[PDB]
Amino acid sequence: SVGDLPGGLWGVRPGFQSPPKQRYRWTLKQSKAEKEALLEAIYRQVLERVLPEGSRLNEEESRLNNGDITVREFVRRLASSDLYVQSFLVRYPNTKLVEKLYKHLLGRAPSNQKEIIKYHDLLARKGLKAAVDAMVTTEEYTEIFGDDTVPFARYTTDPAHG
Amino acid sequence: ARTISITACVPRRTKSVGASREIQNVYFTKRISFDQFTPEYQRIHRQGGTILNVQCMG
Amino acid sequence: SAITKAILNADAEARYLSPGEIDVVRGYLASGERRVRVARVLSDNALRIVRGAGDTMFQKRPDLVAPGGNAYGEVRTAKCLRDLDYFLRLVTYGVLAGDTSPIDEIGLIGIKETYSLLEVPVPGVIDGIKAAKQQAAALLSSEDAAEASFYFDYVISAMS
Amino acid sequence: SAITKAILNADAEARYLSPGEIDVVRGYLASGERRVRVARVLSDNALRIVRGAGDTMFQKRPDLVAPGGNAYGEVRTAKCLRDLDYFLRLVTYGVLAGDTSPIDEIGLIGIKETYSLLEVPVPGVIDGIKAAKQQAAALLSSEDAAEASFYFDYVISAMS
Amino acid sequence: SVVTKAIVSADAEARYLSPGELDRIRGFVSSGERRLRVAQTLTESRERIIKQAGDQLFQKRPDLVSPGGNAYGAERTASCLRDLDYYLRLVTFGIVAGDVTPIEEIGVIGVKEMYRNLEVPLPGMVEAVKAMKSVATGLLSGDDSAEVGYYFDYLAGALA
Amino acid sequence: SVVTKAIVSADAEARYLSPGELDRIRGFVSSGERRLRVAQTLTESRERIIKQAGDQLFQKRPDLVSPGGNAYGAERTASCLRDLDYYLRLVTFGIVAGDVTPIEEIGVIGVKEMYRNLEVPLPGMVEAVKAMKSVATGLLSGDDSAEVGYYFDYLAGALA
Amino acid sequence: SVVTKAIVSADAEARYLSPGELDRIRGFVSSGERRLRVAQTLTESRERIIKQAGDQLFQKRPDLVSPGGNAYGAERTASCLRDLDYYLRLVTFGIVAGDVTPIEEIGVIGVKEMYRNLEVPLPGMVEAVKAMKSVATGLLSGDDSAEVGYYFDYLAGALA
Amino acid sequence: MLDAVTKIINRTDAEGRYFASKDFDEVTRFFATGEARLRAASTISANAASILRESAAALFTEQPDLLRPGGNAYTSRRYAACVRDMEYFLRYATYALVAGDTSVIDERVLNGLKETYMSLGVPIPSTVAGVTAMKGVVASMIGSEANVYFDHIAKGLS
Amino acid sequence: MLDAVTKIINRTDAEGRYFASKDFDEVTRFFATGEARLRAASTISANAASILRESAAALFTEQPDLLRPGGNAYTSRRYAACVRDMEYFLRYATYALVAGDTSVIDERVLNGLKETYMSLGVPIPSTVAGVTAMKGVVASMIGSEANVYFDHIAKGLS
Amino acid sequence: MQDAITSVINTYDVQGKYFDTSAFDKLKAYYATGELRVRAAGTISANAATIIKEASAKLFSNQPDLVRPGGNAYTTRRYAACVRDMDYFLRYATYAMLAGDTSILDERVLNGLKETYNSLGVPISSTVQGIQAMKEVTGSLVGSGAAKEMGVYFDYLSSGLS
Amino acid sequence: MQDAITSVINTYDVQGKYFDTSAFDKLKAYYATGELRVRAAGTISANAATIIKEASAKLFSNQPDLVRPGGNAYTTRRYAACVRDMDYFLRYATYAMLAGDTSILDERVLNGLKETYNSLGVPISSTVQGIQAMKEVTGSLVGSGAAKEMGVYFDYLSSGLS
Ligand SMILES: CCC1=C(C)/C(=C/C2=NC(=C\c3[nH]c(/C=C4\NC(=O)[C@H](C)[C@H]4CC)c(C)c3CCC(=O)O)/C(CCC(=O)O)=C2C)NC1=O
Ligand SMILES: CCC1=C(C)/C(=C/C2=NC(=C\c3[nH]c(/C=C4\NC(=O)[C@H](C)[C@H]4CC)c(C)c3CCC(=O)O)/C(CCC(=O)O)=C2C)NC1=O
Ligand SMILES: CCC1=C(C)/C(=C/C2=NC(=C\c3[nH]c(/C=C4\NC(=O)[C@H](C)[C@H]4CC)c(C)c3CCC(=O)O)/C(CCC(=O)O)=C2C)NC1=O
Ligand SMILES: CCC1=C(C)/C(=C/C2=NC(=C\c3[nH]c(/C=C4\NC(=O)[C@H](C)[C@H]4CC)c(C)c3CCC(=O)O)/C(CCC(=O)O)=C2C)NC1=O
Ligand SMILES: CCC1=C(C)/C(=C/C2=NC(=C\c3[nH]c(/C=C4\NC(=O)[C@H](C)[C@H]4CC)c(C)c3CCC(=O)O)/C(CCC(=O)O)=C2C)NC1=O
Ligand SMILES: CCC1=C(C)/C(=C/C2=NC(=C\c3[nH]c(/C=C4\NC(=O)[C@H](C)[C@H]4CC)c(C)c3CCC(=O)O)/C(CCC(=O)O)=C2C)NC1=O
Ligand SMILES: CCC1=C(C)/C(=C/C2=NC(=C\c3[nH]c(/C=C4\NC(=O)[C@H](C)[C@H]4CC)c(C)c3CCC(=O)O)/C(CCC(=O)O)=C2C)NC1=O
Ligand SMILES: CCC1=C(C)/C(=C/C2=NC(=C\c3[nH]c(/C=C4\NC(=O)[C@H](C)[C@H]4CC)c(C)c3CCC(=O)O)/C(CCC(=O)O)=C2C)NC1=O
Ligand SMILES: CCC1=C(C)/C(=C/C2=NC(=C\c3[nH]c(/C=C4\NC(=O)[C@H](C)[C@H]4CC)c(C)c3CCC(=O)O)/C(CCC(=O)O)=C2C)NC1=O
Repeated sequence: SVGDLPGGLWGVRPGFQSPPKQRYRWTLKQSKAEKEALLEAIYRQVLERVLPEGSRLNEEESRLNNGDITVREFVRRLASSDLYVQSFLVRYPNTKLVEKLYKHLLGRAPSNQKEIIKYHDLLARKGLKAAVDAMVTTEEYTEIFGDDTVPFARYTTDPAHG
Repeated sequence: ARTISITACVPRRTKSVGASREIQNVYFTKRISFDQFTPEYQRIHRQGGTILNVQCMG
Repeated sequence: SAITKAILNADAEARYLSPGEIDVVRGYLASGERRVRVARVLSDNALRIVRGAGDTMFQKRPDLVAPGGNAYGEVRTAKCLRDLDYFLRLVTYGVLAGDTSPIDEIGLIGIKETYSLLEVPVPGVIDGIKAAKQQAAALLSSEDAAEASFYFDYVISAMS
Repeated sequence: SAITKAILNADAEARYLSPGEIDVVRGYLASGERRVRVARVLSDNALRIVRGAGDTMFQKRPDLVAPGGNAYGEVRTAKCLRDLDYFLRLVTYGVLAGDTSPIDEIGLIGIKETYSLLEVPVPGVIDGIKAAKQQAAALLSSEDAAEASFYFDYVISAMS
Repeated sequence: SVVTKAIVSADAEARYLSPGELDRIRGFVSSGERRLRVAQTLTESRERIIKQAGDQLFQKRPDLVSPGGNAYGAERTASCLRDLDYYLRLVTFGIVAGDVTPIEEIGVIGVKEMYRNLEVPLPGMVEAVKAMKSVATGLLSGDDSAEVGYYFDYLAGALA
Repeated sequence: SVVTKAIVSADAEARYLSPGELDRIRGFVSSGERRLRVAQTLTESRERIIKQAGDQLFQKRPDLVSPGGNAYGAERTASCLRDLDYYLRLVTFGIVAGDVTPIEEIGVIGVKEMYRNLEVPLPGMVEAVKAMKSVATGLLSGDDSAEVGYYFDYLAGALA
Repeated sequence: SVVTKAIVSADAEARYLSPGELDRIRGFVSSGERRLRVAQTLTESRERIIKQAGDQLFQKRPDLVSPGGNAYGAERTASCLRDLDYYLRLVTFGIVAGDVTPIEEIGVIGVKEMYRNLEVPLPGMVEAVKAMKSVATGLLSGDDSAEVGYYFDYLAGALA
Repeated sequence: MLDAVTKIINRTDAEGRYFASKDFDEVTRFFATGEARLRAASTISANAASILRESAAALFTEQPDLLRPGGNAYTSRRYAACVRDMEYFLRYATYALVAGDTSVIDERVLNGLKETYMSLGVPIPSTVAGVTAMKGVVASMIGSEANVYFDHIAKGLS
Repeated sequence: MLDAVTKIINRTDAEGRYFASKDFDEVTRFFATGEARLRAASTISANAASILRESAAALFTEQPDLLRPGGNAYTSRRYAACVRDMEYFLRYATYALVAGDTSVIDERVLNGLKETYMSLGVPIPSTVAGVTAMKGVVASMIGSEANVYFDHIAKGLS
Repeated sequence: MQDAITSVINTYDVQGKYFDTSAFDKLKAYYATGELRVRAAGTISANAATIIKEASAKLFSNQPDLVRPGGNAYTTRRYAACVRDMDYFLRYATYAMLAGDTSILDERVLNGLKETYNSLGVPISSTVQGIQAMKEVTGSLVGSGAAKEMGVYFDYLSSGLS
Repeated sequence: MQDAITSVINTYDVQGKYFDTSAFDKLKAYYATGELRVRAAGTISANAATIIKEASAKLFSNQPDLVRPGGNAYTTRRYAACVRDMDYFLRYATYAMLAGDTSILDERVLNGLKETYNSLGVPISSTVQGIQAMKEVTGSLVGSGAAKEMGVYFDYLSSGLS
């Protein structure tokens, strides 16, 4: 009844990632520790863990801290960055990249063959960057995560939003 | 390439009010690359928003 | 150019030029005289290259200039030859730049939508560019012809 | 501060302060007198704490002030002792606020890359900070020493 | 729980608990005997609290137990008093836990949808929770009355 | 390597390698013989490069092998020389690959955490790598000396 | 179909169908017999429609069946007429469905890649669809011709 | 955001000095008033729904033309948004009362609000009147403890 | 971004003409200076940490007030950001040196930098002095090959 | 996750009962141990880096082939991954000692870890030995009673991976 | 992925060895063929669409039921997907030939491919026939040595599928 993780028999979440109910939102005036924690959560959620030091983006982090770009823009740039390529693309086929991108950018799994076909076609014809651009400009992303929240794994049924 | 500064107000007139802060998602200024400018333009329009100002730095 | 692409890779990782990128920039600077030579040959003979390419294309595809064809009439055929001259100038830009970036930035991005709206048969453009490649390879040495043929083939493949 | 953390947690959920959060704020407001006592003792004794900690740090690691050492010379020894004084002031701030937010905001975020680019030996800094912790514990009671040592150990662990 | 919220806050930032979170846990565990005596006191007088609070609620809201009311009949009134007992037990749980987390996860999340499906008026629930608050704080001393009242106040706000 | 970097960049963009990338690979495979001779030359000069670099490091940083230093003793000095040994082997790998990918993947990513966990001072890394640079590039001709210096400079910048 | 679009729109909003959506469905089901009779009329006249549409297409674009054309030869002309028959059957499917969804799913998605692989000129496809529309609407009444022309115009716009 | 202790710490840090007697005096004075401010904040939280209800009633009794057709508060959704904004002001005034410092109001509430209302068409003076009425209700319930934070919100909008 | 060759290509393309002998002359001159510019860039890259450390030392020795409490370079965080911006300037000057053009500096560094520094409170003449000190160090190490790009950064800040 | 208090609450809530004398005894026991747990957690957080240094030194001295070529911890990247894994093990054991409950080790650490280690080629017995080394060092630093407390969660991790 | 050079590098790194005569000979063998591989990659890239037109025409002529109603390639969408998959096979064969290694065929293509095709019902024998036709068309462009080299990677794909 109390303190159970969503998923029942599968209510587990690897400690490398964020706790399943945590939400990380960017505000314009927040402490520098809050900013660093938000960046760390973005990496933890897109790349599934913290990278060895020296691997984080330099200029993109400065833009995000300043508010020049948004969390959604940072996520877009990270998911198409060389880090994401070396982490997932070089070791998986594009079909696996479709589930990886769903998990990282939308917090869920593809539900049917049309959802796989869309981003697999984008990966096949235009590459990773086009698939990421398409996924983070969906209305589902805009309504669930908006522009300033880190994407998260979603565990409550919400048929209108996927 | 090039980057465009957009200043816009995107209202919430189509959905129920919430107790969270959304003043950022409503009125904003951001720098977007040229390739994202048409999607941003159209999504601002589709949500009932008004594009207050457009600038090209340089 | 190649220098621009190496700098972009260095910038994306917030680092200085790597030994591989330095080798790239050095090998590009070493190709300077050869690329400039090929560019002068293609630029100085541009008019005759375009004349021959248009002749060959119109021979292979008469329906282009046949009544009801896309290039029918003086103005539309001249517009066609202008497009061929455009693509040749872009090929020279690619030869000097050492990459295909100027060719994309000026003529290849949006060319398919353009030619589909105008009902320009892209295969015929491909014959015209193939003819220009043959004309230019006539005027170049084997290595020089190989150097220019890379960008001619890139234009052809981007069309098709 | 502790109140800042409770309020930020309540605002993150768009709700009012919960009984646990109200209890946290009440506990901090109760501990305020002891906090002010510990901070006052550390503040009036800053000179002797920093002097003793610097003496024992330089005795443990004489190569730091030896020629070619990172703190060799009057100016660099002065900057080293100034850094130790800075960290003592940050420990007092943390003792007052009830969390490490002042310590993190003012002195810790960015110290690692700062000392990396300056090639300042972090183990030397940690030796000075531990030395300051023992100097402070000498002037404090056992419970006051434990309260101060919490924030001293936070600083050490952030350095390490 | 206080301990669970501290651990989850530390886990969300992938860090050890700070001095502040440890202070919060110390404050919680140092109060365990008092809140546990309060839980025992509420638990032993559950019949007294439920009966008096039901009497106060039905005097304050006669429409609930008159015909056409949701609690009209002895069986529906017994159901009413039964989930008053539910909320009193949840209050005792939250008192030993130091936070409203058990109350929120057992009896608050989804409560409005449940009471709409059951046709239970939410203002009637708010009045019932206020009656339980008055009776339960009547049985406690002032300092304990305030801390229990916070839990009941959270409950009433959650039902509204 | 160079070929892998080109293929991965093309793969992530769902395209065949462009003329510029094919130029990069062509220049790389044309230089394979001289790269491979240079890597051989560095391989025969194994014991001398490691020994002289270690001597220069220990002279310019005598604290490392003084008591309490990280490289103090015969075993720790042997482990010290073994790390330089590793890094020279990585520099030969990167020379044959045409890029610093082997160096980055085997001995740069995570190197900060490794040496922090081992208490090995990074400025000692930098000085030992620069000493290896001087000794190694002392053994090659003009162009090859600069080419190998770039790899050593990448590695010394990464260790900083 | 019409019902599918209504249900999908309602499901994307996670609600029951509004009065307007049910109005769309009532309008669709009322006109069912008219659509079915139109579809039967077109299905009875399959071969004569395809024969006449092919005749007008090859009359107005003789270059398609002229030597060097995409449809030159009996086999390629038969494939052309076969594609016209496919799209006629798709139009009948769309007519009974009340919307162009069957046409879109069976013969529109990926059509341009398909015909580019087949060297089939898209303007010729547009002209064939216009010819087939002329023949098919000429067989229908004034009212029915309008809605079937709408499906043919959708198909011609999609192939354009 | 800042509380009173953090404000004093920042003031001392900007001078790079340790806490002196006067700074310890503001700190101890903040600690002395802490329990009364907590009691007031708990009182506000327990009665938030009522406070909001008669604040809205007072505002729309004073200015019924906001609720009339064509008024800024005329639709169910716009009345919702009005009361939602008043709930914002109440909650953040409570946060400022617990912290003892008005910064949380500045960064969380007032930052970009005046421009956002002008873009939305929300009337500033009527919103200020609503804040004032809410201040009156809160003061009737707890006293003058939270007056300064409501005045801060009113000045920020005005 | 633009290098010198792409800038010449854009000039010709805007004119619509094939390369003439003059344009081929600028292209050959760029190719001629390329190898020396590469050597200078490699020298800068090999000594980047030393150059950055020396230039930060020079700036803060010449303006010690920036590091005192209340200075814009006073905290570990603000100092790290200052030396981070110096590293930005050095790396982008090196990019511009290799490309033979200042376009990368304009689009990647200077665009909106003044507005960012005024919004943050970063003092512009202090940063310009830092760029000047960095220019002096880099000139001491590689000669006058890169001081035009540092001058461009200083003018863009000014 | 659950702590001792939440475990008691869960038992009594699913049974539908109020707290009895035995429940109050269990809650008193957790409150009594709370001071020891907080002390031990502070000591561990103060000393986490040193504990990792000593534990990895002992593991790589007992099994020198791990960090030599051919060993799973030979490269800077794989050594870093190793010590990061040990750090996460230490932090989650400290969490579970504070909670007085091993549930967080089930939710955040163990589930799927054996499979990941087998799939990556990580030696699992060597990882268990590293966890034991951390146990020895931590017991040294925390004292006898806190050592007996932390040993429970260390052994839980060891048996879960074994 | 691994190319030939990084394959040798990895072997010697795992052994903890410098390059010796055998390693230098393997690297010379790869460098010697590099001009041929680059020429073949350029030729294939120049003629890719033609290769796919010819290979798909041959495959659908040999198996007409694939494109008639009821076939797996009967619709415009499934025809487009089929020649898209042929584009995969051509592009990844060219990558592997240019690398001199079949690794990228393992990470990026073959892994999960049989499962994808079996779940979709894509006929695997027909796909192998299309791959064989593509091999023949490519050999009829690139020349004897490059054709023999591209054949290795085409048979690698065919064997992985069948
Ligand atoms: C916590 C910080 C915060 C504040 C303060 C805030 C104010 C705020 N009020 C809004 C809407 C609104 N606000 C009001 C306010 C009312 N207009 C009436 O005339 C009254 C005079 C007045 C209140 C007493 C109204 C009517 C709207 C709806 C505007 C519209 O969409 O037409 C909006 C647009 C987004 C939405 O509708 O949810 C914002 C951002 N938002 C924030 O995140
Ligand atoms: C430098 C970058 C650049 C390119 C590449 C370019 C292509 C281009 N060609 C165009 C027209 C045209 N292009 C052609 C050429 C076609 N005629 C035959 O069919 C051939 C198959 C084929 C050429 C070999 C023709 C005939 C037109 C006129 C079409 C019309 O009158 O509607 C147009 C439409 C604007 C106009 O009226 O000229 C563009 C944009 N324009 C540019 O600014
Ligand atoms: C209030 C927050 C704050 C902190 C913490 C801080 C640390 C700090 N110390 C610095 C220099 C320094 N710091 C030290 C201290 C070292 N000397 C020995 O080696 C020891 C291991 C160690 C001290 C225990 C030394 C010697 C320098 C001068 C180094 C140089 O200029 O090359 C610098 C570079 C700027 C300057 O020269 O002032 C910073 C930013 N600065 C701040 O604004
Ligand atoms: C542990 C969390 C929890 C709660 C709180 C809960 C309440 C709850 N109350 C119920 C019935 C009821 N509950 C009430 C109570 C209402 N009557 C008056 O109006 C009052 C205003 C108000 C109570 C103070 C009544 C009258 C019923 C019977 C109505 C019916 O049968 O539909 C039911 C339907 C099944 C049953 O009778 O057991 C539930 C589930 N269930 C839970 O699992
Ligand atoms: C139901 C959806 C669907 C369609 C539409 C479809 C079309 C289709 N057309 C094809 C060839 C063809 N299609 C055409 C038709 C075009 N050529 C002329 O220019 C005309 C303008 C035009 C027809 C009006 C021709 C001539 C060919 C033979 C091309 C060749 O093989 O060389 C083929 C290759 C297999 C074969 O020839 O049997 C297909 C699959 N397939 C489908 O699954
Ligand atoms: C490559 C493109 C790029 C540039 C140029 C850039 C500059 C830049 N510097 C910043 C902060 C800063 N920059 C400085 C530097 C100044 N302080 C003074 O004392 C010095 C004289 C002077 C440096 C020489 C400081 C102190 C800050 C922190 C300001 C603060 O924390 O309030 C910020 C705000 C975001 C952040 O905190 O990281 C930006 C965007 N960012 C970029 O992505
Ligand atoms: C290829 C990637 C890689 C590297 C580089 C690597 C180095 C490495 N060096 C180690 C120890 C060491 N490394 C050093 C070297 C340092 N001492 C001085 O300060 C010098 C500045 C400096 C050498 C120039 C020393 C002295 C030790 C012994 C430390 C001890 O006894 O614990 C260890 C611990 C276990 C062992 O002895 O092997 C590793 C793993 N391992 C790797 O998988
Ligand atoms: C908080 C719960 C949690 C754990 C524990 C966890 C473990 C974990 N360890 C990993 C890799 C690794 N783990 C190790 C550690 C082992 N190798 C040595 O030989 C030792 C004997 C031993 C450790 C003492 C190594 C070397 C790798 C790298 C494997 C590789 O790169 O192929 C990975 C693969 C992803 C990556 O490299 O970042 C995971 C998920 N993940 C979690 O979410
Ligand atoms: C590079 C590694 C890779 C491959 C190969 C790959 C293939 C692949 N082919 C797919 C569909 C398909 N693939 C084919 C191709 C087949 N049709 C048959 O007639 C032919 C014998 C055969 C091709 C020659 C077809 C028809 C579909 C559509 C299946 C359907 O919609 O039911 C799909 C489902 C998603 C989509 O429709 O885009 C995948 C993932 N994905 C990958 O990441």
